[PDB]
Amino acid sequence: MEIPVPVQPSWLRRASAPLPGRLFDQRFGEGLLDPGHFSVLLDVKHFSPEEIAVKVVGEHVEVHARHEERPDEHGFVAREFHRRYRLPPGVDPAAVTSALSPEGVLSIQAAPA
Amino acid sequence: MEIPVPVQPSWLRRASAPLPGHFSVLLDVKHFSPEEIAVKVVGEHVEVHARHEERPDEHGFVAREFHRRYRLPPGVDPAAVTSALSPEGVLSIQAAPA
Amino acid sequence: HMERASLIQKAKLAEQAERYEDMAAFMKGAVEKGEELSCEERNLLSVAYKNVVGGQRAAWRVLSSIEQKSNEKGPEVREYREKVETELQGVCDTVLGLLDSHLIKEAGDAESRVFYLKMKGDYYRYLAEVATGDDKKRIIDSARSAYQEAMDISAAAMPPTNPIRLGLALNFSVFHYEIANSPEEAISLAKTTFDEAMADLHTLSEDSYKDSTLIMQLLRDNLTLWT
Amino acid sequence: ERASLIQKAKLAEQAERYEDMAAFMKGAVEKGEELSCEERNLLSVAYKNVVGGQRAAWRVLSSIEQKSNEEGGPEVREYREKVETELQGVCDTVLGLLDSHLIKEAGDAESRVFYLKMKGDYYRYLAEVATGDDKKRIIDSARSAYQEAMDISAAAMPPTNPIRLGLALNFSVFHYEIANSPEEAISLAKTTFDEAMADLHTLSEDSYKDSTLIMQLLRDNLTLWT
Ligand code: NI
Repeated sequence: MEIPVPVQPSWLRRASAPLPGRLFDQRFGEGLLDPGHFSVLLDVKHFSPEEIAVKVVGEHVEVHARHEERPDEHGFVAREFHRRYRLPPGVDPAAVTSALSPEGVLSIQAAPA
Repeated sequence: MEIPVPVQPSWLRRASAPLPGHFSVLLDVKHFSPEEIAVKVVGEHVEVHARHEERPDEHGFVAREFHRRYRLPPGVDPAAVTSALSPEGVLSIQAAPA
Repeated sequence: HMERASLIQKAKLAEQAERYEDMAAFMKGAVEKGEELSCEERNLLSVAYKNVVGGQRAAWRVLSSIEQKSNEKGPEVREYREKVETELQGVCDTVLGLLDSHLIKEAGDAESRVFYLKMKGDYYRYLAEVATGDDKKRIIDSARSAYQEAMDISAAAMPPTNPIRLGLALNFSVFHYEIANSPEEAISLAKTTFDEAMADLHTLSEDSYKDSTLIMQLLRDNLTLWT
Repeated sequence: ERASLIQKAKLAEQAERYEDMAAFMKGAVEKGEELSCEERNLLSVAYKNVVGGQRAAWRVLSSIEQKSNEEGGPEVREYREKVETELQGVCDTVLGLLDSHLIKEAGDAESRVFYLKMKGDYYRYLAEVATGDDKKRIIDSARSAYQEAMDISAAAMPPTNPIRLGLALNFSVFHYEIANSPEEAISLAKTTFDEAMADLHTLSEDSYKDSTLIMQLLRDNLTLWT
């Protein structure tokens, strides 16, 4: 039993021409420079929304991010990560939503049930 | 007693009313142990392949993998390429001038 | 009456759009209709002008700092600092003009009287931040008088936990420290205001409580910084 | 006089007084000398901040106006019309400076593309708030400025050049949002992005940061549009 969680970009509008950590993967932060709910924050800076997959597999919320070989500051680089979080008992798997901020923060939330 | 000196912290500001050739690279490989990192010289490039199987962490379970590639300048001998991992988790790949 | 209602709606729209110069202009016009302002309207007027003057004050400090550093000089910094300073002075004079010709009255509520007198002290204090000679002395005296009249009313008519009273005591203590160069009076005023506040918090309602508990933290932060 | 106006614009930038910065830059341009790369950027920063503030404000008011045509005033319309008027005046000022002083047949493709993109941008800002036959004229003028700039940039600049990337990004925004051609917008954004990854290694630390930022914007817009 597993349901797919859609990655919706938080930001709406559209970006036009602008005024002109390290090479690691993830965790959480307090800011940018328990009841029957679920709430996690992930740093997915190296991945676009189409390169991130969020699912609810049984008692867990799975995050699968992968990007194929791409150029960077020093050479070429391909990255992949798999994160897993437990889903508390009083949380409906259908209530699990996911959004990606323009800063590259993935938030997976589930309203109290 | 005579004259006190103020313990003014960096935390605050005067609050007012509120509004009503060679090769040398450094890599952060903090999530990987030496046995989980593989450095190779493949032709004109220096390849770094780091992979760790599913492990527990601060929030849940996590498996990671990365592949980095760097160009090897012409006057650099591939046999002169050395790699070391510091206890701080920094991977340094170097090659003495040749 | 219809014109006034429209100007207040436009000021609320300008606030949503974050066009504080427009908001200030609408609020000035609304005040000029001659009706007394409601608590919500007082707050609209205050928000409008504090955002305008706040932007100008923040700008002047940057320029004044460059000007002070570039002396260990180029005429451009002085000329431009003088220009802004002039824009800031005009906004303060506008607020002070509105307060003296329309808002400051001997009737009615102590709340509205303290509110306007604090506002008078504030805008004279902003003028004092950029003033220089004998003019500075006159401005310092005018701010002191407005604040003191407001303090006198608030101590007699408002509880020590009242947020208008707390906000006023905070600003007057900022005035003593920063403008009047009386750090001892500033610390004493801030301590007294804060102390009289904790003892009375239980007498407050959820609405008033949040206002006082915030402002007491500001008094405490300033005391940490000044002592 | 010109040197003083540029110094004052730099002071206004530090003080974040973009209306002042724009006024100093307008005066500096009116002296008649060609702008240096630094000066072009001062002019662009000044007016983009002024117009950007006005555009952000208009959307809030226009959104309230569109929503308040549910549950039940006229003040929103009257005030939206006022701002809109202020925005139109700033765009007309920029467009006037571009046509009477900056847009020239000579010299560098970089400066030519820069000014033609700027012309397309300010016509696009006018199109965001325009309505009838006037809107049609404005859409045509933006399209022409962008196309002339595209032709020059494809022939004279590398695909990783940030002016070229920024131009292609804005023209794709124009196709999607203004000209109602989502297919042309997606196609242009994809092509620009694809031609970019293949050429990134040819860039310097300075140019690389510009292109890598703008490619992320193209990619974000494609995620949003497809
Ligand atoms: Ni390590």
